[PDB]
Amino acid sequence: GANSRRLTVDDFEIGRPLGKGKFGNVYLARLKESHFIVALKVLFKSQIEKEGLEHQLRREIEIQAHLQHPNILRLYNYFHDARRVYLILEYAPRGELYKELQKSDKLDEQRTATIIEELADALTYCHDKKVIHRDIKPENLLLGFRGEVKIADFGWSVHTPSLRRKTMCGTLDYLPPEMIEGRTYDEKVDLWCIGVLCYELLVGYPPFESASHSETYRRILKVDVRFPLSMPLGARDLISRLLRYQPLERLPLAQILKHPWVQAHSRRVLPP
Amino acid sequence: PRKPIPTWARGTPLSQAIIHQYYHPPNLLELFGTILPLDLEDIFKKSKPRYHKRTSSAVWNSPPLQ
Ligand SMILES: COc1ccc(NC(=O)Nc2ccc3c(c2)C(=O)N([C@@H](C)CO)C[C@H](C)[C@H](CN(C)Cc2ccc4c(c2)OCO4)O3)cc1
Repeated sequence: GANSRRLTVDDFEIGRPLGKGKFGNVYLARLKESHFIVALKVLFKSQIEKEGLEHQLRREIEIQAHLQHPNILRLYNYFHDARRVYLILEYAPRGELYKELQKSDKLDEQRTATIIEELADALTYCHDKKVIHRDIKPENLLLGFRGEVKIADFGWSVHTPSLRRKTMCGTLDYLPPEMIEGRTYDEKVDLWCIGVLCYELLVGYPPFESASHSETYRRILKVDVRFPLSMPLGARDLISRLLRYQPLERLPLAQILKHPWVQAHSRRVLPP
Repeated sequence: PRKPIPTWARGTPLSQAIIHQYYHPPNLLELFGTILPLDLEDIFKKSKPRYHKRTSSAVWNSPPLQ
């Protein structure tokens, strides 16, 4: 139709590399004519094909076509040539949160509470659209122009009308108990991961970290969370309400947003 | 995509362009158009079962946004 557009590499001017990501590099770029600034992520097809994750790329693009949120990194569109798929992405001018954690070790309460509010808002929107994210962790988080968080990558995510799936997803330190047990799970896996993320942002390491894989599994399943002497009570409370073995006991997103510690410390800004 | 970094892509020029874009968001449908459905066969030049076999993942009840 009228809005079926032709997009190719010649529509873009490359500015600079932004870093290596999964299956390829990200570049700052702009549209030659409009000068609209984007991040162009260059995915190597052979790498995706070899790993057999074609279906994940499809999930990203389908989710991106149906969801938009100020704290979700927007995929404006995509195209491909013989060897590469190009994601035309929202540019995140303050870059990777995980680089800004290399700086400080941990984030202060204001920064953390802000991110937590933003993510609970973003995930409310995702869950309402029947999307479970399943990969909330610092390495997935970018920072907008005024530091507003952006969830980067939906590759581990899925649209699920029934909100019930079984695929094992995400990274070791963030696995909920029901995934380790190989059981069917719902959207409340995301609630668990918010808990883990809150801990890691404030402490600088995740709560079940261990030298070994099996020990991590053991600490996750037992919900062996021990809060360092540095952590304020409000954050210990919030995290304790999210990291519950039973999914149905986990603090709902609506209540994360209302949590006194979130309300006290969040300094969230929204773009126009 | 390995080029010398042009002046627009750094320092005050970049910041000021980012500021402009931040406060003057364009019509994104007009700029980028519809996100075309993925044809995995076409993209990877291969037929695999997963390319054709979908779960409920494929059944959207909410509208495409752009
Ligand atoms: C095969 O299936 C898929 C499925 C999904 C995707 N989508 C995808 O790759 N999206 C995406 C978008 C941004 C990303 C990444 C991934 C990525 O590859 N990350 C890694 C490190 C962990 O999976 C997440 C990071 C946040 C990564 C950061 N990059 C390297 C620098 C960067 C800097 C500034 C940016 C920017 C990206 O995009 C907007 O502005 O930014 C691709 C293939």
